[PDB]
Amino acid sequence: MTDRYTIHSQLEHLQSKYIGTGHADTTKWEWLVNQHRDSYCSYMGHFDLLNYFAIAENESKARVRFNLMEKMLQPCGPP
Amino acid sequence: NRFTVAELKQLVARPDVVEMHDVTAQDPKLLVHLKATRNSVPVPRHWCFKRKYLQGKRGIEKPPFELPDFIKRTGIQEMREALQEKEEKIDIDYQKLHDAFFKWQTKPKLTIHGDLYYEGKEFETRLKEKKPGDLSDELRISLGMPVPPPWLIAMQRYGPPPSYPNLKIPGLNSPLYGDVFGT
Amino acid sequence: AAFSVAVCRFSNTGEDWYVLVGVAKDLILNPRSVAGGFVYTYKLVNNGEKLEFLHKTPVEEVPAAIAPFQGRVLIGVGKLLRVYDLGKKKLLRKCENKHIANYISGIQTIGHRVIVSDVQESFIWVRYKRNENQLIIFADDTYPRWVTTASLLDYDTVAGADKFGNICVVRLPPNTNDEVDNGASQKAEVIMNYHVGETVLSLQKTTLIPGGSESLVYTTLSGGIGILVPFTSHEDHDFFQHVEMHLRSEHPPLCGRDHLSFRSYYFPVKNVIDGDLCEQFNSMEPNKQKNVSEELDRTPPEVSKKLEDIRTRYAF
Amino acid sequence: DATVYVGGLDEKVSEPLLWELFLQAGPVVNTHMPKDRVTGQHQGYGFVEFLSEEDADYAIKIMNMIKLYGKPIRVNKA
Amino acid sequence: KKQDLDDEEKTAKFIEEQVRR
Amino acid sequence: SSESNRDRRERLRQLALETIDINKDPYFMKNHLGSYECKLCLTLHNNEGSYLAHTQGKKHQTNLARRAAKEAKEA
Amino acid sequence: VPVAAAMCVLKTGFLFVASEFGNHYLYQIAHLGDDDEEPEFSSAMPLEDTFFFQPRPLKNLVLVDELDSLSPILFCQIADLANEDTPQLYVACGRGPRSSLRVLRHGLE
Amino acid sequence: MFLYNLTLQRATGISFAIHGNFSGTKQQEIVVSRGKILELLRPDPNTGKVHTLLTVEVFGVIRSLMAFRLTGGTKDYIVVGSDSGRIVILEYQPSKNMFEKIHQETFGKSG
Amino acid sequence: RGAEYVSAREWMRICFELLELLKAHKKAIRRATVNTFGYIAKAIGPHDVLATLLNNLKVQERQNRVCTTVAIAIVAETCSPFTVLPALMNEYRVPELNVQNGVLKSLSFLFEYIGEMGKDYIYAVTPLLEDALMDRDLVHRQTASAVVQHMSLGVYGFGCEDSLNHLLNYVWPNVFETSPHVIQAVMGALEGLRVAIGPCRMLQYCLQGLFHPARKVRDVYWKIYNSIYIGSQDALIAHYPRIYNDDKNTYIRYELDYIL
Amino acid sequence: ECLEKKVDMSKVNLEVIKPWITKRVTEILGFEDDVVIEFIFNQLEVKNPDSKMMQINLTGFLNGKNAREFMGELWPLLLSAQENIAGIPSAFLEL
Amino acid sequence: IPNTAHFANVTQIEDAVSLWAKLKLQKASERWQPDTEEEYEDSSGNVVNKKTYEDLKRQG
Amino acid sequence: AKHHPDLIFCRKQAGVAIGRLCEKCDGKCVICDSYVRPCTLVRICDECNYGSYQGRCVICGGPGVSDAYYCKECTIQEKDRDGCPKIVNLGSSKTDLFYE
RNA sequence: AUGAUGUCAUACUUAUCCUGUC
Repeated sequence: MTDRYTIHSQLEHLQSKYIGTGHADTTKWEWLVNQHRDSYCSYMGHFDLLNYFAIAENESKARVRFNLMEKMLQPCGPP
Repeated sequence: NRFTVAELKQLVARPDVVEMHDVTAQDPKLLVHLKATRNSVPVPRHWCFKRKYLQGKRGIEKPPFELPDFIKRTGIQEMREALQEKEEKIDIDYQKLHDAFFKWQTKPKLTIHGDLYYEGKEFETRLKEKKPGDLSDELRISLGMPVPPPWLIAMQRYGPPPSYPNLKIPGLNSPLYGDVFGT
Repeated sequence: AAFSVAVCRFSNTGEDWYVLVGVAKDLILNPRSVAGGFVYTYKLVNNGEKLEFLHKTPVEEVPAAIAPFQGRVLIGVGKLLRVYDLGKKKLLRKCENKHIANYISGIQTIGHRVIVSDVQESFIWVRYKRNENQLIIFADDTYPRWVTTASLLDYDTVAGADKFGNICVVRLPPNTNDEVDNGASQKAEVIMNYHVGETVLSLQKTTLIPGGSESLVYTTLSGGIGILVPFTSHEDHDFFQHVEMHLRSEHPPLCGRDHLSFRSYYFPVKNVIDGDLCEQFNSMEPNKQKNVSEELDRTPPEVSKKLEDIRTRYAF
Repeated sequence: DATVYVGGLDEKVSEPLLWELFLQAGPVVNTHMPKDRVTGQHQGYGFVEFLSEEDADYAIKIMNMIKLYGKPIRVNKA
Repeated sequence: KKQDLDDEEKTAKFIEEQVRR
Repeated sequence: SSESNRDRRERLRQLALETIDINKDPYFMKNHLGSYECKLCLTLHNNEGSYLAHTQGKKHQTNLARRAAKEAKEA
Repeated sequence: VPVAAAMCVLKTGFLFVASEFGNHYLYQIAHLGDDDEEPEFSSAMPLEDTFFFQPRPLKNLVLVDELDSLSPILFCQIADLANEDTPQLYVACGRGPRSSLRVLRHGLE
Repeated sequence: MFLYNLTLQRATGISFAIHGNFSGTKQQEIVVSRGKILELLRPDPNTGKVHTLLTVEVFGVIRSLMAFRLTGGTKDYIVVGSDSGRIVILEYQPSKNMFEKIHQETFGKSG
Repeated sequence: RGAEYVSAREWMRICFELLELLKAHKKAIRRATVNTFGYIAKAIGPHDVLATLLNNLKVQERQNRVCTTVAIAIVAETCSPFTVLPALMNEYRVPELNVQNGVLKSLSFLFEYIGEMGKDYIYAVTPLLEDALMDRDLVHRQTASAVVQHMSLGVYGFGCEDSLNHLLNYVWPNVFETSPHVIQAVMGALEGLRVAIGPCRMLQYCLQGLFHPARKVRDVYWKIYNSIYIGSQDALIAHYPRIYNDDKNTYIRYELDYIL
Repeated sequence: ECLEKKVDMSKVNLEVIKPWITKRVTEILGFEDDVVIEFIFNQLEVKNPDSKMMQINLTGFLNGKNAREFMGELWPLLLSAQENIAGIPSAFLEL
Repeated sequence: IPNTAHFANVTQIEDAVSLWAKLKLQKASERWQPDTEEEYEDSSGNVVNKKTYEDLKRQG
Repeated sequence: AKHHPDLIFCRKQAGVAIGRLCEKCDGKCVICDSYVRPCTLVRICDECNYGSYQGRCVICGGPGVSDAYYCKECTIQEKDRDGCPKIVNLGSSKTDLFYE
């Protein structure tokens, strides 16, 4: 099952460990999905923004929170 | 695998911002959408140059320093020049410098957020578009007319200019105060 | 679903006040694009005691702006700003303007110019030519803001709210030419910006008490009422700024956040003094209050009297 | 006619008061007013390229009406 | 400050008068 | 030490100015930071010896023959 | 009960009902909620169909107090519509059926 | 145009509400969480009315409010989660009518 | 401590003796030296002693040179710099380059030590930074950029952002280079400018560079965009523009378009 | 390849896999060692082992051509032991 | 074919015609295409264009 | 930093161990590497301070005497809320100086 | 007339650093 692909390390450099930073070779769909996930996390974190989003719609706060948590993985369809 | 520039310009809604190097990118649609934003700034012109944006001003000799009026009205420059001439102290005042730094403070000429530094940025002193009916002071002085500018007397005879057809200039079809004799 | 309402009189009619209310047909959120709109007219009979439906003029876009302007009614349906007149069968649109960015969310009409507020773009100043019936936008803003409400402070200064919990005040430059024919040439500078932290939807500059001074009273979506009062003296403004700078170091917030970072959430702070942070000097420690008064070269009852004087001058 | 030759000028005039000066009539698209390097001063004669020819023929008609520093300004086709 | 303070007192006067009305 | 080095640098700058005045070099130009810059070679000079050595490599005087032929068509 | 954002059951029969919109409520735990004819759908109770709970009035708690405050960010007109000299704050606030036209006057009841 | 913002009526909408022995006595308090202010309510068991014991503006958007107490303790703490990058543990001090911050450790950036 | 017991003449002699103590191979020597020089700067007052600092043309790059610069800073603190600046700013005129970059450093450390008080002097330094940041030679851009950094941290929150935007214009072209000190300098610069100006303007300069065809531009603008991204990741949400949705993917976030 | 199907060592025996692994190691490495037997014991000690990590550890120890065949023979015997209801491979039913 | 800022790098003449057609003053030219104030309806039928109302005013 | 561009920080999890500074590196900041405006104290990691690794300097790595603090310019730039900046690697510094 | 690689000096920066040891 020779794979010849051992993404281990090189000289203790790069090795991205954060989430949402991005690279120079980042695609447009991956950056759009990361921006949508960051917007969903900011909507879930801010209480006043979540209240202003739930006051407009006819849904409750917990239902909108569960819908935003369920739409985080595949909230715009991975490119 | 790479689309042409005409196909990328026909597909883009704003084709006045597309360049020749944007076809060699990995996603021209996202680059064309990001380049046509509202408050976006373009990249510098040193992306294709080979002078590293600092080797073009070789023979250009400029002045040493242009001090403001708030520093020139304190007398420190003349005292520093006298000290340099004596070496090659003053104790003028202590409250006058505070007054020039606080009360007599002049706001400098800033720039816009999209006003990036060009390569030369000194020989292109462009300013709006001083058109037909609006002139500067001094050139009034060379003209020497006391408070129409007199070739709008001949804009009576020969007719309204082809170049600026929308024209109105005072006294003719435009029924004027200070400098500006036409709009 | 109605979104705008206005009650005024028409120049073609007499002294009969008409109540025009714009409504929409088949609308909900962003996924469901708006279908059509209508504008119902009322008679306001029995001196404003009963309303009679005179006519219901339809519209292609949902109207979200209705305001009287020189005997006519300015109707903003989506991104189309139209000036409609009073008609026997329907509201005859005498003018139209399609220079809006996304959609017209609010409209405040001055005696000479018109200020329309966009949805995601900041409000722009537009001049309406009475000779040719052509509205021309002569000013715009440089920074976009999700405006929710606005109020005209003067002939060239307008203060508008933000959907992100901030408050901004834009003033036109004195060299701006209203008679004209990235987006616009003349830009409007923002003279004041402050993050209130609550969603403001109602602003009104009036006198809360007779005999006092008028202040910028603002409402909030969380059930709060606030007021903004301008400084009358530069020395008093500098004293309040020094008191705020002393209080930001002596009494930090309990939520671990910075006061300047809270005031600079959406836009940077420009000529804004938070009186609620200055009100904690009476509730803080007496030794810290004495140290702040010694740094301000005064007494703690003197600082309390100076804080209460502005409240007695501007509020109830 | 798109270009004109302009004689009899004073060096305090530069490319700017020509810009401003002839666009008073109609816009100068391309300005040329030599800077002499050797003594760093202007002889005072000019060449002007316009948008098209009509601009410049009206320019022949009207144009010889500019007086630079109390003095006469030559404008002819080219 | 002091000179302003003199004025400030007058400023107070207006508000107090307003209250009376 | 440091003052002796400053005096030696001033004496070297004076000797370089005297040599440029004696040889009448029209390409030597002074910078605003205590350096020299060649106008004909269109390059920078780090020290006084660098501008005094730009006479064997990149001889810009031989490239002025085209400008001399453009200024005067006769020899 | 109305739509509450948080509920707090305190000792000695006290139930705090913090409403998400409109005035809040503080119903005191009156009854235990059991020992009644109300059908208590058990987890073991099978259904293939959901226990259609009848909308019976809260007969287990008693609103000891109400904190009907603000949570609107709607509209407000500050004007002297009354005969007095001090202007009143006529602010329409609420959400749906709990909406109300509250005229706010700076005073004391 | 230098302005001075002032609050006339505080925000009455509560985003979170906890209950427990925050005062350290047999009476239970009601720690309500408004938009930009913290509120401590104390309901009267005899009168049936809820009185506002303390009201302090946190100058930030509080997104989480929970109470905790150690084993064998007699007072409940106040954990406050806000928009800042620090976690704050508060302990209302009755002998002063103010919430005393017990510990404050920074975990990330603001916002 | 006492400082009165000794007459001023003795002091100024102490100065002219202290000047060459900056050849020390040890860092603590220079430490105590500079701090003393500040003390006696208090004992006398600014103008003379800062002039005696400006007597040095930074010819000796060994031992402590910039140290004199630090003395210019601390001296500018000990009595208000509100006095001192015009002398310095005038002394940038001198054609000698290394002392020009010297006074640039003096501004850098200067703002680092003054902090808040720069709410005024920003304007004064702004055009000179324009002249310096516009490049005679790389060290100008570097040091001037450091000045922009410390200024940018110092002035934060006081409402001067405009002129900082103007200076950011001239900062912006320097983004590209391989020289380690100027690139890390520029990084610090744009970080301080990030916090002072706010992310929105930054990102509005950093958008187009992300996807540009070239590898260079993407390397860099992605480095920048990361620097902007790690901090203030919470506040970025509003500023991501509208990006249309393609076939397989929906790139519009419709939550923000819910209208009451 | 053959190392993409998820398996589980908890549903299979360990004493019946020692002789086949010993024969494979004697065929690959020529002689009998104690590091390869310990690596084979450590690779099957976890209840959810990793086939790719075991293949990398076998390619690092052996040459790689015989290690790929050893991994393909150990994955199929483990799959036949986990698919059976008893928990034994096909070589243990006959003897 | 008049040139423009987006059509600077155009080489083929076939793409230039489409570029000049799409550049053709964006898509507006509609200031008064409905204002007519028809009083003939006086109920619920005021439908007419600018040129139609101009012809109706010139005719009667 | 300044004194060393090839040095790498630890950036580990923040513990309860307060950081310290040596007598030769007293007053110097860890991130900004400045001498003025101290605003926040330095916290060390749990693995970085254990047994003989406790009471050592973060930057210098020698015998720590006084407690180290972070600069206010690094505090306002949110450069102090990162991991523990313990100097783990030591390259191109104090290596050839031991031979002379 | 830039630019290219190339052996070779020269200035500049890093507040670089001189008691380190089993």
